Amino acid sequence: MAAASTEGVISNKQVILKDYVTGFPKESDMQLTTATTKLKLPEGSKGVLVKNLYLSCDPYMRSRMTKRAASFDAGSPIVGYGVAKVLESGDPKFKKGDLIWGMTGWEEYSVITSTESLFKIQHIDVPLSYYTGILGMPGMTAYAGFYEICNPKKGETVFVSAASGAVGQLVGQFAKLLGCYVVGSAGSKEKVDLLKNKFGFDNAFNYKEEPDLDAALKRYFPEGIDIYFENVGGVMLDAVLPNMRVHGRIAVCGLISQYNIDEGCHNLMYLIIKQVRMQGFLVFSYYHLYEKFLEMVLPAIKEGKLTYVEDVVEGLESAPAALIGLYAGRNVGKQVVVVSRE
Ligand SMILES: NC(=O)c1ccc[n+]([C@@H]2O[C@H](COP(=O)([O-])OP(=O)(O)OC[C@H]3O[C@@H](n4cnc5c(N)ncnc54)[C@H](OP(=O)(O)O)[C@@H]3O)[C@@H](O)[C@H]2O)c1
Ligand SMILES: COc1cc(/C=C/C(=O)O)ccc1O
Ligand code: NA
Ligand code: NA
Repeated sequence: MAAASTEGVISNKQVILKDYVTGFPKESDMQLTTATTKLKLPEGSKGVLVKNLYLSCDPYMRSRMTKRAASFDAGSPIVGYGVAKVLESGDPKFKKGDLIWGMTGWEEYSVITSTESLFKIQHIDVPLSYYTGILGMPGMTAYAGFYEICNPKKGETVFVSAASGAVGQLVGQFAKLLGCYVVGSAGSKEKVDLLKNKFGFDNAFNYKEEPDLDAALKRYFPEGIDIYFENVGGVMLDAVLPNMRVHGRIAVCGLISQYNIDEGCHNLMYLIIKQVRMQGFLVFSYYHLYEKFLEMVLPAIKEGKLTYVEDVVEGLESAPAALIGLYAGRNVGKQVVVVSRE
């Protein structure tokens, strides 16, 4: 038996970063703990006290576990994108019961000191977890990278790495809707089948089973690649470079094969031979397009023109393993943690 607190103290489970990470992250680099909270905003707060509902696992989070976005603080909760319910607000834009997405804590209850970088959700006729993926930062990344960086055109050939993931699965669908020929690489038969059968990619292959990536790309792109949407780097980038078309483009979205350990790109001469534009981008520079993105994507989801696959795990207790799993390809589609459905 446990008495209720006569001071309104309740339990707040948290995922702490125990210490900074070298090499690949391990579950034991994080600690599940139970903190206490009074569900009350600090005096003068212009922010929100929220109940966290869903948390995103995103590849960039590993970089914040290295001591030097600013690093995570050892001894403090992991932070990252999530979907939350407002309990109390210092900003009358938000009231109790409103749903938000934005950066929040890996904990049951967070205080978010400023609301300037929160989005108030209005459309709730989709799974709320979508606001960590297709309707959040990964969806924005796919939209900006494909439409704003790749200068895509009907009939162009498109190759996507990590193609069944949060970003890649949308890039391929956008490209198919534009009338492009689209191929994806992924790390399992299950993901290759998902690309062809759920997302409508023209083709896909399992890079882990291909000893000769150049021959795999030539199988699918006998006249080369107009657009490479780069999520992985490493061996796949070297294999792609000789297969680019003249005036081809490489949108450098991510390089996840290098996030935990080093790797040299050896085929850059093909940028000259094929007059290729290889261009990095950050989703943050395109958030001004978010409302225009939602005007396109919401009806497309409703009409079944776009679809999405999430990997959902239950409880904060699952969050450390779900985050480390990104670097092993454990996720099938966009990795979500359910902290609380309501
Ligand atoms: N603003 C930005 O520029 C921006 C924003 C968001 C994301 N990104 C980048 O976009 C990429 C995809 O993000 P996402 O959220 O869509 O992740 P995701 O694809 O849902 O998950 C990561 C995937 O990476 C693949 N992977 C992991 N280690 C690998 C390796 N060593 N070699 C090849 N593939 C590996 C795995 O897929 P397989 O099973 O297929 O191997 C894994 O499922 C990441 O590089 C991320 O950093 C950049
Ligand atoms: C949002 O996701 C990403 C962001 C970055 C870079 C951020 C910065 O340089 O400020 C890199 C890879 C990512 O997946
Ligand atoms: Na073409
Ligand atoms: Na990695």
